Amino acid sequence: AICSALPTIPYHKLADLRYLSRGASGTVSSARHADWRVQVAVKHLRKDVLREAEILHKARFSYILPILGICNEPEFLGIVTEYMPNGSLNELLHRKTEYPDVAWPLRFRILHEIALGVNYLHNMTPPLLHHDLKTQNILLDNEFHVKIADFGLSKWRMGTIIYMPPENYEPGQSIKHDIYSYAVITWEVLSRKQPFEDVTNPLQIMYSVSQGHRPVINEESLPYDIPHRARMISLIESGWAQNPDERPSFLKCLIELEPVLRTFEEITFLEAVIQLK
Amino acid sequence: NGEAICSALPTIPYHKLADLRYLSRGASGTVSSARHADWRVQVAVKHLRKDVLREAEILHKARFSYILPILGICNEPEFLGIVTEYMPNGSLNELLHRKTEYPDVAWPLRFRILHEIALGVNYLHNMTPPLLHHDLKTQNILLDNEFHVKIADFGLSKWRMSAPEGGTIIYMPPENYEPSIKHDIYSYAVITWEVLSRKQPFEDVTNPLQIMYSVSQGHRPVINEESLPYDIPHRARMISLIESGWAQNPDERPSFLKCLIELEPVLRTFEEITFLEAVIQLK
Ligand SMILES: Cc1ccc(O)cc1Nc1ccnc2ccc(S(C)(=O)=O)cc12
Ligand SMILES: Cc1ccc(O)cc1Nc1ccnc2ccc(S(C)(=O)=O)cc12
Repeated sequence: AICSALPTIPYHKLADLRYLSRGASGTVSSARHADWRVQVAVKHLRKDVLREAEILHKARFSYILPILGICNEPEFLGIVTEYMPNGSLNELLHRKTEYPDVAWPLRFRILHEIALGVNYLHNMTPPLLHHDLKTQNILLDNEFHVKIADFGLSKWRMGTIIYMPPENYEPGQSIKHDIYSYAVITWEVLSRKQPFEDVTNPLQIMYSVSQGHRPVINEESLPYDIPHRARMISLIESGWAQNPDERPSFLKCLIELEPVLRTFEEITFLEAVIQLK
Repeated sequence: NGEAICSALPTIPYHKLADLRYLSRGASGTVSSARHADWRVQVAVKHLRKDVLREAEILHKARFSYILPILGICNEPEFLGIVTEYMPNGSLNELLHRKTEYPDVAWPLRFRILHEIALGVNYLHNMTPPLLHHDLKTQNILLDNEFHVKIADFGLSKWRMSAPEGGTIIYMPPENYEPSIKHDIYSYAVITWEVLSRKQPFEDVTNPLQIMYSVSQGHRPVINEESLPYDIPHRARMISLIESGWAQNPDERPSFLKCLIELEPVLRTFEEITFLEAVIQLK
């Protein structure tokens, strides 16, 4: 019955508070800890801030954003985590002048790590379903390893709608949500395009998706030089299938990815990363 | 501890560990690599009780960026073990002395390693109550896939709240030889000397008891040109740090916090790209 408690952090211990972004679930700032001498990130606004913190603390694993502690004062309320210096997967894929080249090995490693993380969540007792996966929520650490974030909408099994399966928003309203999101993410990673960019109104997307339309798969979106192209397209297509029952579990998904990741020499990952610097 | 939020360490059935491969055998037990059948990640497992379980409780409570991360325990009539993330690059000890396999070990990496160990030990000392490692050595500093530091082996560690404490002779302060908050810093100093020189401390002496005598008198590892070449970045501020940390007097030894404060500017003199370059050089 081994237990660990989340440390409590005094606000006066957070020096150099600098703004990073404003979001639906609060504001994120970077800082340094006065005693530990490390950079941290702080997300400040209540029941919600307390909830995400408990989830990160219970869901700790190699591919989940690691929580360092909580700031629980009458004057200030925040979640403290390690700092992710390389932003989000969304920025890596779409800031093409800042990152003209993103080598395949790193793209596949990112996909593998996201699957590993969600798999772990689904394998907790009770299972945790993220339900808000998107490229903006996949953070990248100092070495470009994945840390899944934003547990605000996650549910214990007991904005943008491009990553949401049709059954969630059909009129008169799931354990197959995360895999749907993963399929859209995979498509996005392998093409560096925004899904449905050509569609100005989100309701037209929602309507198209409910009718079975999905991001386009052809040579312009997914070029023929993509390593293991057939295997990935096939994984993407089953992942976003109309019928949730036909979507694979993350175990199946990982068993498919494994042989692909074995083809890359370990040094090519390091070379892909230094090319970004 | 705040709000009373708690996290439990998962139990892992032994049969969920596939592909067991022997890695090593030491004092505290046998260490093997494996892959978790459900989680699909490589893991390391240390097997042979209240001792094994004690390390698991410490690792689980002392979770931090530079502390070996624990994933769960095996608690079965058949088997008892500690399951952690696997460290693909072994120990700092192997990096420093396996000169054929690692012909060159760039300075920025060395300094990053020194900084991370200090950050790790500093965090431990700042816990409430504080934790003291008592067995810091190069064999207990593990290196991950990108050569970042994970401090391991909390077997001889103690919370701060009569025979001498345990440890490895060469990294042990002299006042702990017979029947203290300044044990770790002494070990750190010997570690620092070892990192900058790539030499065995007290290499000349074949008899470990002679070492204990010498150290008691006042000798320390050799600080000259032969051991610490002149081309060492900040050789002076470093040699200063080594000597104050391994003082004969426990009270003339600095806290980890003060060491950090000195090391930060030194680390800021290295460009980010030089760390990645050092790592690619090792592969
Ligand atoms: C703090 C926090 C808590 C909980 C949670 O779900 C997310 C965060 N956010 C972050 C955590 C660590 N590093 C980050 C780095 C950058 C950004 S960004 C994209 O610029 O907003 C956010 C970060
Ligand atoms: C499992 C464990 C538990 C508790 C603890 O204090 C240490 C370990 N060991 C290890 C953990 C993760 N990676 C390792 C990689 C290599 C080795 S070695 C040097 O070959 O013995 C040991 C490792």
